[PDB]
Parts: sequence; C-alpha cells; structure tokens
Amino acid sequence: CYLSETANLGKLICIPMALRAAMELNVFQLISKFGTDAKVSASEIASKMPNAKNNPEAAMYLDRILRLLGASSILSVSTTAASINDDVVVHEKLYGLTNSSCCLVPRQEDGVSLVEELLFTSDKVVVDSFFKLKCVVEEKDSVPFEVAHGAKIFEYAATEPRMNQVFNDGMAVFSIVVFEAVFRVYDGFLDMKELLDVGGGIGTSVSKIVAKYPLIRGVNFDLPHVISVAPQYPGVEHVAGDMFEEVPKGQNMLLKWVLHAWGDERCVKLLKNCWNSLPVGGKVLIIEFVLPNELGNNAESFNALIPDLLLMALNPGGKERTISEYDDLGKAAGFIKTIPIPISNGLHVIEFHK
Amino acid sequence: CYLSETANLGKLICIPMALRAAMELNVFQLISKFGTDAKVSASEIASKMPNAKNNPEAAMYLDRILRLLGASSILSVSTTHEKLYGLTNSSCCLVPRQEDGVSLVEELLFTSDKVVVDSFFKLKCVVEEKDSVPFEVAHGAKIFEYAATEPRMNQVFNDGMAVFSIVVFEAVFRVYDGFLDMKELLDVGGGIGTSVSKIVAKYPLIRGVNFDLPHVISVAPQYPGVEHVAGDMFEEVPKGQNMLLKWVLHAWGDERCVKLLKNCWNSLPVGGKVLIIEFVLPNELGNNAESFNALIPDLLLMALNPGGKERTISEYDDLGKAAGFIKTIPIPISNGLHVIEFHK
Ligand SMILES: Nc1ncnc2c1ncn2[C@@H]1O[C@H](CSCC[C@H](N)C(=O)O)[C@@H](O)[C@H]1O
Ligand SMILES: Nc1ncnc2c1ncn2[C@@H]1O[C@H](CSCC[C@H](N)C(=O)O)[C@@H](O)[C@H]1O
Ligand SMILES: COc1cc2c(cc1O)[C@@H]1Cc3ccc(OC)c(O)c3CN1CC2
Ligand SMILES: COc1cc2c(cc1O)[C@@H]1Cc3ccc(OC)c(O)c3CN1CC2
Repeated sequence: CYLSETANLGKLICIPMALRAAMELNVFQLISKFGTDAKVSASEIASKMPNAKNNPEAAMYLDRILRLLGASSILSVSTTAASINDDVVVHEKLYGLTNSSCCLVPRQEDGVSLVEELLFTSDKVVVDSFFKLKCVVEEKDSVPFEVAHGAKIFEYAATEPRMNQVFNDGMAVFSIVVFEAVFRVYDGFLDMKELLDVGGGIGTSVSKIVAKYPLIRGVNFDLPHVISVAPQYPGVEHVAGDMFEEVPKGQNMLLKWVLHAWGDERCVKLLKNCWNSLPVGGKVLIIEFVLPNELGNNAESFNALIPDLLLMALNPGGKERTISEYDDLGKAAGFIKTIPIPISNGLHVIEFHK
Repeated sequence: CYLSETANLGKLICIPMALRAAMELNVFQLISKFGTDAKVSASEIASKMPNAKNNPEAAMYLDRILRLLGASSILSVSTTHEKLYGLTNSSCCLVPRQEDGVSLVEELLFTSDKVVVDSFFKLKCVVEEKDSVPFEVAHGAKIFEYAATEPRMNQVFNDGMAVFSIVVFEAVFRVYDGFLDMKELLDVGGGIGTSVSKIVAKYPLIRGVNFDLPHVISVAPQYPGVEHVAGDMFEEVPKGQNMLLKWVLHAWGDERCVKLLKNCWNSLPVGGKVLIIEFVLPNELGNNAESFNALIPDLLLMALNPGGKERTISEYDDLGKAAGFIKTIPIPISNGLHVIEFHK
C-alpha cells in the first residue's frame, strides 16, 4: 500500500546522504580502531571526534545517522546484557562493521579504500548534474553536467581546483584497488619495456604498474590541469597534452576509464591516434567495467550500470559497452586480435593488437 | 572483496537520481496509459513524450535510466534489442490516480529537492558544531523563513505535504472514528488546508479552520467548508473546539513543542482534544516499513529544522502532560502512522 511504499521509496535519497556524512565524520575508521568484532556506541565514536568535544548533543545526532545505516545493513546493530540488565531507558545501541562498511576503512598501510571514489560520485558537482538528468531525454545534444555548470567536465576541472582534486583522487585511489585485482589474474605486463597511460590521471596507475614490473619505463599522459597537480612518482614521466590531437609514441598503451566517457566517433579518433603512435607488435590495453550481454541482479551488472548512469550525466556520448561494442571500436581504428580478459565482477582487460 | 562492494555502495546515489528523472519525465503514468498491466519499451514510452519528438536518441537514453530502475525492483523488465518495462507495487504508487491525480510523486519530489539535498550536504555540521542546523548552513535562513522568500520551494513543500496528506487521511479514516460528532476542527500548521478539506468532506457537519503562516495561507486554494486563518502558532492559536497537529511537533524541540501545546490547551474548551498525527518511532528498529517511515523524516528533520526529531509514544505523552493534557490515547493506523489524542 501507499504507507509501505513510502518507506521503500523515501529511503532512497536518505541512505546515500547519511553514508556520505558518516564517511566525512570518519565513522568507519573510528569503529575499526576499537578492534576485531568491535561493537561501539555513538557516544564512544563521538568521543574520538575532536571537533565534537564541546557539543553535548553530538552523540545523539550521530546515533540518528548510524541507526539508519544499521536499518540498511551498512552497520551491524546489537546490545549487551549489562545494557539490558526498569526505570532507565538505554537509547544507545552498538554498531559494528559489515562486509560493505569494511571497504570504507582506509587501509593501515596506505590509506586506500572506496571512500574517495564514493565521495566523488556523491559530490555536489555530480549530484547537481544528476538534477538535470532528464535533459538527455528531452533535448537533443544536451549534457546534464553542461546544463548544471555551463561547461563540460574536463574544461570545468581546469577552472575549479576543489572539483579537480575530488575527481583526481577518486580515480587514483579506486585505480589502486582495481590494479590489485588486475595483477592477480593478468600477466600481459611482464614482457613490456615501456607503457604509456593515455588519460592516466595523476599517474597512480602507471606508478603501481612500474612498482610491480620495474623493467617498465612508465609514461603518464593527461591534460595540463591534471599534470600540474600530479605527484612525482618513481619511474614515471609526466606528459601534458590532448589525446584527441596527438598521443606520445609508446611501445604499449593503457586506456583505463577513458573510452567510456566518449561516443563512438571520438573513441575511434583516439584509438587511431594511439595506433599511429604504437610500433608494429604494440598493444593498447582497455580497462573498463564491461556491460554484460544480459543484465541481472549481480555485481557485474551494477558495476557497469553505475558508471553508465554517471557518464550519461557527466560527458557527451559517455556509456558502458559490451565486449562486441569494444571489439567494433578497436577494429574501426585498425587493431586486430582483440583479447578480452575477465578480471573480477565485470572488470576486464581488453587487449587490442597493432 | 572491494569489487563486489563497489556495486552495493556505488548504486546508492544513482538509484534516487534515476527515480527523480523518471518521475519528472512522467514515466510511470505513461506506462500506466498503455494499461496498468502493460509491458512497454523505452521507444513506446518516449513516443508519448512530445518534448522528445525531435530527439532520435531519446529512447536509448531513457532505456539507460529505466534499466537501472528495473535492476532495483522499481520496474519489471522482460524480453519480447529493446526490453519491456512494467509497473511494480512500488511504481504503482508513482502513478497519479485516474480519479484525482494523487500519488507519492509530490512528496518524493520534495524530499529529493535540491533544497533538501543541499541541506544533507551539510549534515555533518549537526554532529561537529553545537546548535548548527544543516538547512541554515546551506541556505542562510531557517526553512519556514526561506519558504517565505522562495516561491518555488514554498510550492514544492506545500504540494508534497498536501498530496501526502490525502493518502494519510485515507488510511486514518479506515481505522479512526474520532471525528464523528465534532462540530469544529482547527488544523494548527495545516498547510494549504488539504487535510481539513478531506476531514470536512467525510464529516460534513465539521466547520473546518486551517491555520498557518501568511506565506502559506496566501497561496492556499479555496476548499468547501474550510476557512483559512494566518498567524504564528508559537504566539497564539485561535479558539477551536478540537485541534489537529499533523507533522508539526516532529519539526521542533521539546521546549517549543510544550509552548505550542500550551497555546493549544489555552484555546481549547473543557472536553476538547488535540489530535497528533505522526509516524511514531518503534521501540526496536529494523529493515521494515514502520522503522523507515520514522527514520526517513527523522533524518530529514535533523537536516531541515532545529530540534526536529521523531518520537516514541512515551515521548509524545510526556509533551502532552507537560502542557496540561491529562489523558493520552495512542491509536495505531498503518505502518507506524498513529493518531494520538491529548484530552484537556
Ligand atoms: N583530451 C584529453 N587528453 C588527455 N587526457 C584527457 C582528455 N580528456 C580527458 N582526459 C583525462 O581522462 C581521464 C579520465 S578518468 C580516468 C583516469 C585514469 N586512467 C584512471 O583510470 O584512474 C582524466 O584524468 C582526464 O583529465
Ligand atoms: N509559527 C508557525 N505558525 C503556523 N504554522 C507554522 C509555523 N511554523 C511552521 N508552520 C507550518 O507548519 C506546517 C508543517 S508541514 C505539515 C503541514 C500539514 N499539517 C500536513 O500534515 O500536511 C507548514 O505548513 C508550516 O508553514
Ligand atoms: C561500480 O561503481 C563505480 C564504477 C566506476 C566509477 C564509479 C563507481 O562508483 C567511475 C565513475 C566515473 C565518472 C566520471 C568519469 O569520467 C568523467 C570516469 O572516468 C569515471 C570512472 N568510473 C569507473 C567505474
Ligand atoms: C516515509 O517517508 C516520509 C515520511 C514523512 C515525510 C517525508 C517522507 O519521505 C515528511 C518530511 C518532512 C520534512 C520537513 C517537514 O517540516 C519542515 C515536515 O513536516 C515533513 C513531514 N514528513 C512527514 C513524514
């Protein structure tokens, strides 16, 4: 009935915004610091937030966020015999991490988690674009990001240093997670002497490849406003330019999370520029979440549908593709011998050979 | 496994924004005009959108929105390249009824409105900073002051409350008979008066009075058997034989609620009652409608107004007793919705 559906539909905006608040308050990491199988109260978590130390009401407000995440199975909820054991009312339940929220705890060794990518995809710049999503259906050649912000996303990033940082860091940390999965399955880097990352962001991806395979000379290529903020990484040379004008010569190339932002004509133009800059026997690796041939209720399907909706909002022509669709782009640009390599939950390496 | 959890976590922002776009495009009503049991393609739906008629790519974009909603159990998906989409129990509640246009669309458009989402961007302020209110941090004014200067937000909020009110009262009238033999009812913070219009339609001997702020009363429609009055409920309430407070107490802290309830007490006769209509926080929370029906507004009011929160039956009784009321009768209606009578 209506008053069942109010709950099912009304919670949809609330959960991500509660999650974003919890990530910004570092709730998950604070719970993790209490140890294995920790179950802690809002009051205990708030005690570890210096910014809350003069706010008597902080724990009660925090509990209102955490109990929604508990109801949603992002946190586990429990109590104790000591709390149970008639005229006193215990409001505070105890919260613990779940499989999903463990992925929101920065790793002790290097700080990696899904936090940075999830903070990008719920950033105000992205949500403001989503408020204009209907324009793609109504208006020929409209792009929601352009309707919201008056510029395309990569042009906007060159004017807006906060957005540039959020986007660049979201891609970079997510890249680390993805390459850990790639290196467990894929052995195609072992024989390479040089790798050029085309649209490589701040260079994190090629830094990790060179760290794993130290005979590889790494080159990172991106737009001027990205290269200007890129760190110095061991074994990585940075190159600024425009991949639709000219790609540097390299023995092998990587395109990770690049083709999915662009329509077919732009993708063929870029792939022809890569072909022109590769030697005979070179290859370009495409790393993307591949759209399954039949969608279902599984991680592989959602791993493609999420960026499919984001790129529809964020850039003209951007979309997720099937293996067949990627093969067609490579073949149009002159490549032969397409080799799709499943990695994990829809993530693939697709090799295009010159 | 990070790349399993990317799907579970990354879809959380995408689903509501896809849903908002589908409601703004009137997708669910367009499917329903083929028949409530119909299963129709994106191309068939787009063909019913005049704004898309010069956009060859409209259907393909629409399909990308709808397939996410189909993966999220808001639409059914089936094969006859184009998949066919059908309504579900949830999306039937997004089809304006053929009789009167009522659905959950207006309230869901309000709770995902930019003014609300911009407040939620500031939600962490309520934890860090004593006395902050996310809405105020985001907008520079409190929500009822903002509504007075922002006609679009005023409309979205008022219409969300009003249409939601109709489905709530349909549920109330199934269970609750306490309006019978009332002769006069004052709706304190009644919005644009839809609630009292529905009560007077069911109970034709009630003289209904709708009481709200000037910026709401000046946009309220004329309803049969309803008189509109503007004022400030914290200063005084008009005399009335019986009163209604629906979705009012949950916006305010305890001291403000007791002040309002004492104003109501002063304006009631001996034997009068005030009815509180709210989603009541249950004693145990879980993954169920009663729980979420309270947690959703609890989070929204945390963001939107100082002191706002959902309350248990015990907490409501404490407010009424502090204001001089001497019998509390809680009446469950549906999925956590209650009528709570406070007797003078
Ligand atoms: N014309 C152009 N030339 C070069 N790089 C571009 C470009 N248009 C966009 N890009 C870059 O394409 C990248 C897409 S995001 C992916 C970054 C990285 N390969 C990773 O997988 O994490 C951005 O860093 C963006 O600045
Ligand atoms: N000081 C005040 N005096 C009167 N009404 C007020 C007020 N402060 C807020 N309100 C009104 O309180 C209402 C809360 S929203 C609920 C409206 C209605 N009772 C319904 O259930 O649908 C708004 O219409 C708002 O304008
Ligand atoms: C499964 O969950 C997700 C998967 C992916 C992204 C975000 C998710 O949450 C990001 C989103 C995104 C947005 C804009 C981009 O360029 C403008 C871009 O390259 C990417 C990369 N993709 C990689 C795949
Ligand atoms: C279960 O889902 C929902 C339940 C409820 C609301 C919205 C939901 O989506 C709205 C949200 C809201 C926001 C602000 C208010 O005053 C400033 C207000 O009175 C209300 C009313 N409540 C009633 C309960």
